[PDB]
Amino acid sequence: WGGSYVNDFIDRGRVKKVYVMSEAKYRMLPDDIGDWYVRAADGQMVPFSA
Amino acid sequence: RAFSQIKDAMVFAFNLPAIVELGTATGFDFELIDQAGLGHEKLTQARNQL
Repeated sequence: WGGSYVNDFIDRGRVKKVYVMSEAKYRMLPDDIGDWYVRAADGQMVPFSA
Repeated sequence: RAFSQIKDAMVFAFNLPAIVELGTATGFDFELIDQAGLGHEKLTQARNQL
């Protein structure tokens, strides 16, 4: 929901940035937070709404 | 001269210039620059041409 830069890769001879992030159509409405799960120690796919 | 006899080992001898921390023999100092994403292995050719 707010990108994170990870490190730099080289571009066409230039040090440039690498951000992970969501894609537009998965972060637009307060109901998209429903899409995201997160891994548990047990290994489960727990969604935010828990 | 006496050194121009060691096999592979350019051993030149020379005298300090006028003022150490200044310039030098009325030649040029020329820089070849890379102005598109051209690689080392591409610039190196350009240099070898010239």
